[PDB]
Amino acid sequence: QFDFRASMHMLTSNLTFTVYSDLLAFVSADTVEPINAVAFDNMRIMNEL
Amino acid sequence: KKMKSIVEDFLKRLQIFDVARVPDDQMYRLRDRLRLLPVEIRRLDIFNL
Repeated sequence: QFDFRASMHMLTSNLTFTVYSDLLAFVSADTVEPINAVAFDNMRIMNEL
Repeated sequence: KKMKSIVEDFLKRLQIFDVARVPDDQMYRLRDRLRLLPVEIRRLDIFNL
């Protein structure tokens, strides 16, 4: 049978938040001009020019 | 600076050749052999001014 004291509780949570997926939309991304691009040795690739 | 157009005009004014069927390698290979030559005395003294 229904006991009131054994069947009443006090629940706790947060007030508000927001969940963000797609974390990489907060990243601004630019690129050096492709004639000035270098490899790992800090020496330019396509030395043919 | 890309030096194809310097050596391309080199072969236009030597009137014998047809430049439209010369590929790109021979223009950048003619470069690397023409770079080892010393500059003559009249065009070099202009540059030092």
